[PDB]
Amino acid sequence: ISRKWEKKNKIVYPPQLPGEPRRPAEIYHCRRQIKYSKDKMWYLAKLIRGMSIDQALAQLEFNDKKGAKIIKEVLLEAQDMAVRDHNVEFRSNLYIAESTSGRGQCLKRIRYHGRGRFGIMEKVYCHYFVKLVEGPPPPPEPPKTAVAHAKEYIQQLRSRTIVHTL
Amino acid sequence: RGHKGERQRGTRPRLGFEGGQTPFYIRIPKYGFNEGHSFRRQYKPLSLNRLQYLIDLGRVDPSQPIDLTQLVNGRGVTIQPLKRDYGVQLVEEGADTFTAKVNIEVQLASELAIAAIEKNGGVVTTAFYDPRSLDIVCKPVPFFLRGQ
Amino acid sequence: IGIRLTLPPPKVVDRWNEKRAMFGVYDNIGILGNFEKHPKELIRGPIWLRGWKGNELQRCIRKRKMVGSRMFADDLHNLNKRIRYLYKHFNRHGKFR
Amino acid sequence: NFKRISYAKTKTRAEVRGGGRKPWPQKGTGRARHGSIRSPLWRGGGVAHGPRGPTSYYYMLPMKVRALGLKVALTVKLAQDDLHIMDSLELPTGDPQYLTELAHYRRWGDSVLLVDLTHEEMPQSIVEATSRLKTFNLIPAVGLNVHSMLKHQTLVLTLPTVAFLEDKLLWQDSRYRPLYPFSLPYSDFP
Amino acid sequence: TARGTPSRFLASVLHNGLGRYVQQLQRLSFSVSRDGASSRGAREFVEREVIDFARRNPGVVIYVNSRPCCVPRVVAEYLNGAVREESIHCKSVEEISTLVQKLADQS
Amino acid sequence: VKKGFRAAFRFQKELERQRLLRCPPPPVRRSEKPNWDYHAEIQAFGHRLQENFSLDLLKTAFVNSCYIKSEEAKRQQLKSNQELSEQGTSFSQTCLTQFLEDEYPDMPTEGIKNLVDFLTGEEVVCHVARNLAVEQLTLSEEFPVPPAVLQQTFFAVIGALLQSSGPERTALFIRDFLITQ
Amino acid sequence: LRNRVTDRYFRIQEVLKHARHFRGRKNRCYRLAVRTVIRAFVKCTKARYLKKKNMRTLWINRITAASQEHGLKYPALIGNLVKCQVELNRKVLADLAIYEPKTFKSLAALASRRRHEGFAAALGDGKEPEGIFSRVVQYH
Amino acid sequence: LTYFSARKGKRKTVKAVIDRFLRLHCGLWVRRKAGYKKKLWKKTPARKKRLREFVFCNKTQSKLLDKMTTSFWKRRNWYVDDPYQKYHDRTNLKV
RNA sequence: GCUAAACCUAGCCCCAAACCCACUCCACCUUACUACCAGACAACCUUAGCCAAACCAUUUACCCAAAUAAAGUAUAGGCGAUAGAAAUUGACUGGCGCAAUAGAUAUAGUACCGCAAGGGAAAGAUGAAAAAUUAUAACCAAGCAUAAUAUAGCAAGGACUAACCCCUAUACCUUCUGCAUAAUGAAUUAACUAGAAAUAACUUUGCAAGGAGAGCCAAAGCUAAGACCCCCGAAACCAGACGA
RNA sequence: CCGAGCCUGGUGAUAGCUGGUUGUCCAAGAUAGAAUCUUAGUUCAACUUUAAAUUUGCCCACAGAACCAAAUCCCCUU
RNA sequence: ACUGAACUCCUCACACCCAAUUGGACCAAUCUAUCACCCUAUAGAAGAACUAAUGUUAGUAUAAGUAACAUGAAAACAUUCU
RNA sequence: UCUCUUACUUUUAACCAGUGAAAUUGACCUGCCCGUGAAGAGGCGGGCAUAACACAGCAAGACGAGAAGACCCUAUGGAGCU
Ligand SMILES: C[NH+](C)c1cc(NC(=O)CNC(C)(C)C)c(O)c2c1C[C@H]1C[C@H]3[C@H]([NH+](C)C)C(O)=C(C(N)=O)C(=O)[C@@]3(O)C(O)=C1C2=O
Ligand SMILES: [Mg+2]
Ligand SMILES: [Mg+2]
Ligand SMILES: [Mg+2]
Ligand SMILES: [Mg+2]
Ligand SMILES: [Mg+2]
Ligand SMILES: [Mg+2]
Ligand SMILES: [Mg+2]
Ligand SMILES: [Mg+2]
Ligand SMILES: [Mg+2]
Ligand SMILES: [Mg+2]
Ligand SMILES: [Mg+2]
Ligand SMILES: [Mg+2]
Ligand SMILES: [Mg+2]
Ligand SMILES: [Mg+2]
Ligand SMILES: [Mg+2]
Ligand SMILES: [Mg+2]
Ligand SMILES: [Mg+2]
Ligand SMILES: [Mg+2]
Ligand SMILES: [Mg+2]
Ligand SMILES: [Mg+2]
Ligand SMILES: [Mg+2]
Ligand SMILES: [Mg+2]
Ligand SMILES: [Mg+2]
Ligand SMILES: [Mg+2]
Ligand SMILES: [Mg+2]
Ligand SMILES: [Mg+2]
Ligand SMILES: [Mg+2]
Ligand SMILES: [Mg+2]
Ligand SMILES: [Mg+2]
Ligand SMILES: [Mg+2]
Ligand SMILES: [Mg+2]
Ligand SMILES: [Mg+2]
Ligand SMILES: [Mg+2]
Ligand SMILES: [Mg+2]
Ligand SMILES: [Mg+2]
Ligand SMILES: [Mg+2]
Ligand SMILES: [Mg+2]
Ligand SMILES: [Mg+2]
Ligand SMILES: [Mg+2]
Ligand SMILES: [Mg+2]
Ligand SMILES: [Mg+2]
Ligand SMILES: [Mg+2]
Ligand SMILES: [Mg+2]
Ligand SMILES: [Mg+2]
Ligand SMILES: [Mg+2]
Ligand SMILES: [Mg+2]
Ligand SMILES: [Mg+2]
Repeated sequence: ISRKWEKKNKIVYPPQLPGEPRRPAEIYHCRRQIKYSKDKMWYLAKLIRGMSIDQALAQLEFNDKKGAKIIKEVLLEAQDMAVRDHNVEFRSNLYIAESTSGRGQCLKRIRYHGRGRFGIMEKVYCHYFVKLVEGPPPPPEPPKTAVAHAKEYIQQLRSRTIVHTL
Repeated sequence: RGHKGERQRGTRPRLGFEGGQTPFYIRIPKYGFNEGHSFRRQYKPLSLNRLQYLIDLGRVDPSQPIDLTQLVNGRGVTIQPLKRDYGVQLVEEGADTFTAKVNIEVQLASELAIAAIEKNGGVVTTAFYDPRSLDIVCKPVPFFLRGQ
Repeated sequence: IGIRLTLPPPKVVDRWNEKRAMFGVYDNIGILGNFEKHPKELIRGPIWLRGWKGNELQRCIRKRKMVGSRMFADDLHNLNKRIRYLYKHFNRHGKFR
Repeated sequence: NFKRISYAKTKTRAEVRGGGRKPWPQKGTGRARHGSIRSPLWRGGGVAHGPRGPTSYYYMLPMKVRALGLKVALTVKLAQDDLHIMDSLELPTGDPQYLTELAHYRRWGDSVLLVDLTHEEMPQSIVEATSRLKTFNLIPAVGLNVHSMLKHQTLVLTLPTVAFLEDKLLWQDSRYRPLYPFSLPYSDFP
Repeated sequence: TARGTPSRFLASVLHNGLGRYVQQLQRLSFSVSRDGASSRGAREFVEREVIDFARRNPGVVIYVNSRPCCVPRVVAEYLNGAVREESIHCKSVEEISTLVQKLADQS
Repeated sequence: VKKGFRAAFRFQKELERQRLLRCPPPPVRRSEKPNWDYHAEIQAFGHRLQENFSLDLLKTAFVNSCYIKSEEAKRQQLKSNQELSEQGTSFSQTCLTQFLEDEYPDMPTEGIKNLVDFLTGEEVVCHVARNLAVEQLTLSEEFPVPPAVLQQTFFAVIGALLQSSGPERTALFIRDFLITQ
Repeated sequence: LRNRVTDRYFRIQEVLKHARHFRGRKNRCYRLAVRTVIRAFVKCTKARYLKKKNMRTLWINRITAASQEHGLKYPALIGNLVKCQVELNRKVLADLAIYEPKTFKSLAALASRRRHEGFAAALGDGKEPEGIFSRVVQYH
Repeated sequence: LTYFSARKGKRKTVKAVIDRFLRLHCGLWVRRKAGYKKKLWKKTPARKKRLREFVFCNKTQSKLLDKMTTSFWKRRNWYVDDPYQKYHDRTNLKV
């Protein structure tokens, strides 16, 4: 196996000069060997991606999936170690930077088909990974305006070179 | 190896098989060319040119009676009693430049080989050597190591 | 992935062992010792392979003759089957007849 | 290569255990046809063209060629200043450090092949030095060989050895065709 | 392949040859072994050709480092910050001459 | 486990290469890089520019006030490029002002001042200096060499070549390296 | 298992590095990559001939455009320049069409004059003087 | 044929070839004509003499018989009164 | 960054040498592993067939008492395929082996399958200390995730300022007269998995009317070496056991 | 899975039949026929390949090749 | 008249486009001999190289989060009801 | 049964939650017409069409999947029976 996500919450950074930006806090948490499919954890983790911690906890509190309950427990644990061990001031000043799911170690079990046949079943296990970053949830990327589409077109009508000449 | 068939599969028929035509080595008729080959006697030729060359290079002593032992020790003839060699035959080649008196004992000798030894003034005699005795005379030391 | 992730343990060799240092000695024992021994009598190995080469069929025929009597049963059977297979292969199969 | 006996042997399909039965019917299943699970295609199966038995690599060069190689090796040592004729191999102490300092002062190689005439009559002094030295190897003359002379940078021969080698290596040039092996008497051969 | 590799336009380093030609090769580093059969042509190059090459190119500094090595090599450094590492493993002295002259002529 | 050493060694050199393109090492001065001999580098500088520099004057065209003070601090735990730098800079202004005002006689003075201030500017002088091995021979405190320090060092070599060869050969150098820009 | 291959990785990467810009499983799976990399290298080898042909076609198209801007046709310009003993090729003729239009107008005028002199000679049919631009400098 | 026997690991002769053909030491093979003792009352005397001749073999047939016999049958044989002693060698043979 | 990936040691192979193994107690041929009752029974018979003979029907090498040589000779034989003498001769403690898909099937004849005879596996990896579980280990297959997608087409190539657009281009292997073929095979990754030797010839040494360390060849030969002959697959046939 | 059980062994049965047959690079190279329980194959020839020795090889001109069309054979020059 | 090839010319370089088969020049790794010592050399060896056998074993995909599977109701969780 | 089919219930179904197979799969960025071609084309030529992407339904095609055609022919391949 590989367990590198839990060693990330142990990087000590050099002390900061008094004229630099404050450097937001990063908190890495994860739960391993969850009796769930990674392909359903994906939808839960893509839903809570980029959200505030409180907004994420609301959506997970009212979602209907077993994975939503597990990810709520993991998010609450991560918030607790954020303001317990990584010196985050306000427990609401956090957002979900990264939220993904990985395959776990699974088990193979026979599934008796008819005739004399068999299928091999997978007892699926997954991982859930979360990085919390101190700060307000970052402003979403606004949609492209007609002015931005036109400026891109005219840049390209003006970037054209005479091809295959001197 | 090729593409298919007995060639590529490595299963082509034996040597002499011609596809079913009666083969050449079968459709020629039998004739007794080699009927009693293993019992036919063989005599290694010693020419008078060879004998003179051996004498002149000093590999055979002319002042002593020359026999098959002196001709296998001087290494002028190689005799194989197992290949049915029955000794040495003296042949007429080089009778015209033979100048040497010798007491030679062979197993077969031509009239012109005898004559040349006798014009120079020597004696030629032809003796029979049983195959076992021929082995004994050509290689006398391994017999003495058998010690019978 | 089928490659080592680390270097293998180092393979130190003594080129000056007693065995390496005295390889080849007495290999001219006949021509330098009045032909009383032969280097084929210097060879040490199986009793059916001292001073004789052979191919596989010849080697199998030779071992069954010198030591097939004092030979374990399963390994003798296997030798008999091996001689049978090699007879069929060398006498009937191939590209050159 | 002439004294080599390779001992690597694999099992063929016939000699791996089991594998008698046909695993699954030739026809009917959507699988590849197999007659035995010990076929060379199968994990744990026999080896198709592997090493077989103990295998001898024995052959014989002609003895005139082998003696010629001895002569050539002696000639190249003389021609490249790696030959040192000595009166006798007697050392005043019987000390390896003496022998190594001697070779270093005389600018010999890092390896010396010292050759006496007879194993029985070998000076005790050299038999004491050449029993701890690894690169300084003492051999009787009967043991001289091209491989040893090419492994050793230098070759220290004696004068009795020189006469012995000259006699044994020139008899080959003034020698007949055998007529039986030279272990059996002959008139003029020891 | 072109669609599979980088590309560029024809150029020179600092308008080279407009006012004066400047040789773009700065340094040539040569690692050679004293006892290695791979470094035979490199030993022969250091014994017979490197001194005349230095005399013909005074603007190039040639360092020769005789150290235990399996692959002898030539590191060519250029005025524009470029490094070109080429093996001279098991090459004859004529091929090392040709390679070294080619690095002297390239930018 | 497969037998052998060569593929494992090749794989270790491949692993070392990727670790470098992953966590790239900090940029370091060529002087610390191994194969380096300062006197030979100075002589080769002069010879590849094809000018007969005086070596002591060149060596002082590469010694900045920051090296002096930093090596004094390292001594706690000689002559700068300033005089040569100001001579080189002043000749650069005068020589390029003359070149541009005899080539382009109808240009106003403001236009020739601004052209002289582009060819004697931080970007051009730093580009020319870096591509002619002036950074590699510049003795300073910080690396990469700050652009003002590089400009000072470059015009100090024009000051040196002025003092060593004369206002015609230096003027040909200015032409060949600042007009070409 | 004596003598196994220990460098197969480097063999697979020697093939695979030329596939990393392909799409799908053929950019990483060797059994499909090789089939597509041989094809990318054959296409490269034949695209040399195709590059030469297409570049000549482009030059002819641009020369046709510029000649029609001067009221001339491409066969007229090319043939009458050869008759004027001007051996400029189509690459530089397209280049002059793009970057030196006054030179190209001069060349189109020269070809127009050569064509008019050819027409005058054909109608005259006798022994009028050859025509000033229709004279041929001879080399021995 | 048998390229390696099972008792001595050696090549075997085809005794059919031995009972039908004669090898001269020069490398030539001699045979009788097929049908030389058959239906002679229908054969004319010229044809009968043609059948009574001892004839040589092809290059192909010679190589085939040399492969079907072992090296014992190619040795030189110094028989007492061999009628083929003259033919055991070639004279004045160019290429 | 998940799944993973790496790893040297269990042990094994071929030889040499050497003559191998059976009473703690108790139980065990009955339905073995059962303290304890009127019986008695008793061992010895040429293998055959596949296969080769291009079918097949006589026939078709199978250690039998140290090497070699005589000799693939005499002999035998649908005188075919093939088979094949004798007299006589004189004869220890290593590894250019394997290292977990290898080497024993073996961690074990266990699990598991079969009424039974019988068939028959898989796999393990820290460190000096785990009475140091420590975070500096990470980098590498396919598969995924980080990070869905944008006219058009064997998915590339020529290019290009520009990922696409433009132009050009009928996957591969086998098989065949001829395959883009809508003929075969292939999801993909990792490992495993297929050319064995004679007769001669030729080349290069040695010696040379002789060559070879007995035997054999020799009207320039003889001695030595080098260099050439695959893998999987039936339906069957026969022998002996095990099953109502 | 009984037109003759199953298991082990002989057994690596045999297969003129299908399938498969693993690094790089250069070079020469396309098949008149005859036998054959043979025509799904083989053997000989032809063609092809390599290495040696020697002298002609292709193209071709007059003259020339039977009585009851186009062309060829032969063939010195070249 | 022009366009139009790998034909021909031009600048430079040339052993560098047939199946089966046949000739040659090189050669990855490994082991051994002697070297060499950030990975090589000269030779000797050999289980010496896989995009294909409905190949063998192991991993993971696609089909696919598809087919399919499951617990009578309320309640104090005592019980009761269908 | 049909003319001639309709209505309702239950199963299935679809949506939500949990669990989670199988055959198949060279790679696919996987359109229509006519023509062509190993003779029946998504992929070749000429034309036309064409932002992207789920869910449900259907069975005309992918000479769709399965089963190395059961028919016919061959093999100096088997076997049963007379
Ligand atoms: C489908 N039916 C009508 C059938 C047809 C044929 N062929 C014909 O009549 C001829 N048709 C042609 C001319 C080829 C178009 C058939 O040839 C067959 C059969 C039936 C099969 C049944 C097979 C079956 N197995 C394979 C599942 C089975 O259980 C048995 C059995 N007794 O147990 C069989 O009999 C069976 O194997 C069999 O023999 C069949 C046919 O032969
Ligand atoms: Mg059941
Ligand atoms: Mg095939
Ligand atoms: Mg065929
Ligand atoms: Mg078996
Ligand atoms: Mg299938
Ligand atoms: Mg089978
Ligand atoms: Mg195995
Ligand atoms: Mg048969
Ligand atoms: Mg057959
Ligand atoms: Mg006997
Ligand atoms: Mg195992
Ligand atoms: Mg196993
Ligand atoms: Mg990957
Ligand atoms: Mg297109
Ligand atoms: Mg292939
Ligand atoms: Mg067909
Ligand atoms: Mg078709
Ligand atoms: Mg197809
Ligand atoms: Mg087809
Ligand atoms: Mg089909
Ligand atoms: Mg087919
Ligand atoms: Mg693979
Ligand atoms: Mg039968
Ligand atoms: Mg019953
Ligand atoms: Mg049954
Ligand atoms: Mg077979
Ligand atoms: Mg060719
Ligand atoms: Mg017949
Ligand atoms: Mg036939
Ligand atoms: Mg056939
Ligand atoms: Mg053209
Ligand atoms: Mg292999
Ligand atoms: Mg496969
Ligand atoms: Mg579906
Ligand atoms: Mg359902
Ligand atoms: Mg569901
Ligand atoms: Mg399929
Ligand atoms: Mg086509
Ligand atoms: Mg169509
Ligand atoms: Mg299609
Ligand atoms: Mg649908
Ligand atoms: Mg179908
Ligand atoms: Mg079929
Ligand atoms: Mg069938
Ligand atoms: Mg037939
Ligand atoms: Mg039959
Ligand atoms: Mg049969």
